[PDB]
Amino acid sequence: RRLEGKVAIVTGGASGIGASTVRLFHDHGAKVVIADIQDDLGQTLADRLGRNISYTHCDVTDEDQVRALVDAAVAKHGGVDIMFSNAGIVEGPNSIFDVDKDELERLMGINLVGAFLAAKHAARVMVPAKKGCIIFTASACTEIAGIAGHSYTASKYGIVGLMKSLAVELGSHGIRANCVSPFGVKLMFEGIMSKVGNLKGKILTAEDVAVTVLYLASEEASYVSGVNLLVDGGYTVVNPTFINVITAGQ
Amino acid sequence: RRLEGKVAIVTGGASGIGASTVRLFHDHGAKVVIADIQDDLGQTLADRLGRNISYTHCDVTDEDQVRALVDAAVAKHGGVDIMFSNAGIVEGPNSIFDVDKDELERLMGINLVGAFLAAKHAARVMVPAKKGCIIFTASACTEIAGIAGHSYTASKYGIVGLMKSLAVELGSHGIRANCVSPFGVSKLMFEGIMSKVGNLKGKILTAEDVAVTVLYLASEEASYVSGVNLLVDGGYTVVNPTFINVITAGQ
Amino acid sequence: RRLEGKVAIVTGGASGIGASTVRLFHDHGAKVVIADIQDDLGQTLADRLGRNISYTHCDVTDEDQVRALVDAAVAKHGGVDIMFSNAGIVEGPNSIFDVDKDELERLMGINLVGAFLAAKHAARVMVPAKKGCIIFTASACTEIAGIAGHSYTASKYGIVGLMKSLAVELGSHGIRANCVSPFGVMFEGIMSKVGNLKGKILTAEDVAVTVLYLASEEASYVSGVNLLVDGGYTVVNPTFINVITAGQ
Amino acid sequence: RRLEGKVAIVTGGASGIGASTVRLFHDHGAKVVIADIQDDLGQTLADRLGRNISYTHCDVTDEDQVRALVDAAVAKHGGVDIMFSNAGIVEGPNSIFDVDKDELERLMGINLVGAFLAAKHAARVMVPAKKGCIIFTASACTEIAGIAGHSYTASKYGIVGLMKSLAVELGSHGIRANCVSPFGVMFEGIMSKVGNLKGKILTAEDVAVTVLYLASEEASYVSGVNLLVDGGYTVVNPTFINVITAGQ
Repeated sequence: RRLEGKVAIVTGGASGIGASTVRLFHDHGAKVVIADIQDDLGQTLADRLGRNISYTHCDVTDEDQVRALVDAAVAKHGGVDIMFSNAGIVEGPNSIFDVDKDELERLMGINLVGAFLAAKHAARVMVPAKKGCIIFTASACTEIAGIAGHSYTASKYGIVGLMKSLAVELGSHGIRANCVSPFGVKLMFEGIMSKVGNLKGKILTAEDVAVTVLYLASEEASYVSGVNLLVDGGYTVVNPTFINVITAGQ
Repeated sequence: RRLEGKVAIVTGGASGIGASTVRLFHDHGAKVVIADIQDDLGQTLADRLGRNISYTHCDVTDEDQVRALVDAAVAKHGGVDIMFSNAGIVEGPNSIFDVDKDELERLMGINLVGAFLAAKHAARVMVPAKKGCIIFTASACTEIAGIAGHSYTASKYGIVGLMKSLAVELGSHGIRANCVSPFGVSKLMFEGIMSKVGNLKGKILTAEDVAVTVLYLASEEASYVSGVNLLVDGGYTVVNPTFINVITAGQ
Repeated sequence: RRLEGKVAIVTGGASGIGASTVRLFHDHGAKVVIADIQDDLGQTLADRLGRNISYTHCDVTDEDQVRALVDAAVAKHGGVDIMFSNAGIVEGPNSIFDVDKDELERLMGINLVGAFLAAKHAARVMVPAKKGCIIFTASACTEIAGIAGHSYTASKYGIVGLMKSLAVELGSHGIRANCVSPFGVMFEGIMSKVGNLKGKILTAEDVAVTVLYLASEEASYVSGVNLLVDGGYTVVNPTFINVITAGQ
Repeated sequence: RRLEGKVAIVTGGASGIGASTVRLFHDHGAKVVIADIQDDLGQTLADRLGRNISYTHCDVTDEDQVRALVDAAVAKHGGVDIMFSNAGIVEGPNSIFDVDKDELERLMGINLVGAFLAAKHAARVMVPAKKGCIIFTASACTEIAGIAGHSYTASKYGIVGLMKSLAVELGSHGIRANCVSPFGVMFEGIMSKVGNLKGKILTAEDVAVTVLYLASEEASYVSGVNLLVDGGYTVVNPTFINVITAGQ
């Protein structure tokens, strides 16, 4: 139990990466507040896990709801040690011709502006306590192109920049900020990832990402801050096209 | 004249970096369309420079005006070779406590969403021509913290990411995308600050210096340069001098 | 115990970061071979920790000793799961005028060429097993200037590049490669004034914990990563903010 | 003529990127000293270009020759404004199993240690003049894996690190340091298939133009930059899109 007594907020934690982090955060002894718009999954998950895991409906585009979410966790557990800003919507690779302004602004509002508000209100409770961790979910697209849509990539770069500015401002008060950038998080999707991944014999699951958030959130990373930690099996470090052409013709 | 016959759109080009790029773009023989909301500066500048430089009012938060701006340059000059997406608003270092959602969304709309629309409509005219370059103004803050506000930094990172996705998608059609990230662009009060702050000494960054770097990336001297966020910061972003200052102070 | 059954080689592990990783690697159940030229510390440490920790003299500039080190761990424990290439020598900030070619080549040989040989011989035993982890100790200087000597910085960049090429070549066989870049591992008051993150001093024990992460199956999909342990130091140039605040 | 009156040293400038930079440097009015071990190409090129281009035999692994090269250009033209450290040897993609220690040390000595000596002796003449530019040839491999050999990649990362430390130390005296990292400088059909940016083949002449930019006063505030000339190759891993597309 690597977070006994700690208090964690997980936005976007009723499915996906957020839901496995909630389960993991729970196995290691944290108190966790689930914040999501998926009210049915969110409440069912919070009820299955026990008393230290409660659900609160929060649209992270609405600052009133975000402020209420942080205020209520501080009313209930006395403070916020971990903010995991995981809410967002995804976009596979597309064209700049596909980009619609209304949809771009809708995505920016959930992915990027939701992270500002999560950060702004966690910092508001952590700074006077002089401790805390903020973790954002970015994406491997922040390091290599060709795996995500244009709008999604821009919003995820913005999160990295916000995370690094937070790391400076909040470092003065003992507070850490970091990002985790996964890559390729049913059956039709395994075989492609087996073809696409740089590291072989290993498929990335949501549970694996949750483990990396556990590291960054814990006191095993007590001096880690400002880091966008990639979980991509090396995918981002290689362009294999050149080697494929030398090998194909020879 | 390193761009003879080329056609350039400069959004946010009536003041600052945009205005010096317009002048430079003009000295080197480009046709340039100025796109700005500063209608008085924009039109005066376009009138002083001559026939190849015309002004068009464009709010880059409004896709209709952006679409009209690109359509009209293609109506008058036959195509668009260079899009310089330079429109944006600035914000010095601040606190996450200072961030107001309405102001964050207003800044995101001008800095980031304006760049998407500039890109989307330039690409629309360049792809069938199989040539062109898109240049964005990012900022040295995309490489080092502590020189810009939180909202501004996030929007400028988004531009880098957009620029790199564009470099992939549009490379297939011959089109280049790049960013230029300046640092350092009461006039004297701010100059003595930069003399104390800059890593490279004996040299003050001006808007004219940035315009020269955009000239490079826009020209055929960078005909194979794409996907690059080119810093113009005298090295500021590569050093944290705190450790050396403390060893020297106590010794 | 997050590595029960695993076999680890730690070069340069009789002092410093290497020695705390050895102790940590041991608490979590690994078999560890210590490889160092500090024969007195190395053997004392190996004797204090128990049967699963043994010392072997290895100069990592000598490929024959490196080859013997890997061959003997494979003779003794059946394979090598973790190679922690930690051997190296340090240089504080200096001048390009200070750089002597002989000293430069001596440093390149220990820091950089020692890492090639460590990698080359670990890969030789791991590839046919289709598993393993290689971790290098780089430095926060690979991300920001002004905290290390010129020769030292170049050798530590070379290690990052070697680590990323390895991550590609060896990923095809299931093998991971990563780096850990610490910062600031009399001296406390320096780091208390210098660090970006306040109220926390970096120790060797903290780095050992980060190597534990990268070495373990909690990073089973982490590869090609130069993981900084610097409290944010590398992400900020605070000069501009200091001048605005000083004059105002 | 963008460098009228300037004085440039080009190591490794009798062939390849170095030779086209020499020609370009010459067209734009610089005085250039060619430094190479290819004595036949070097002298023929220097004789073809005129009086402002002279050749000097210099092995950049030998500090005595490097020191003589810089001392003689300062004796002959009064100072050194541009040092283009371009000497080096190449390695295509290979295996960590292919790496031989003697070969690794030979490559480190030419690529990396040659750059230290070039830098150290240019700085020695530029610092008292309070102006100058040092440019290194790195490689696109410093940004993406899979296009160069292991030894070559490590040596080219070391150059980036050396360049960034130099940018800090020498900025205090007005001196700039930068790198240029080209990519893909039978073989053109390969590059037509491999390049991200289409309808354009990278030549040595294109790189020379980028060195011209960094060397000139059009980059008078550019320092610490590893400028890639790769048509975007380093920013994309197209594998995922290729596997989706073949199915869709």
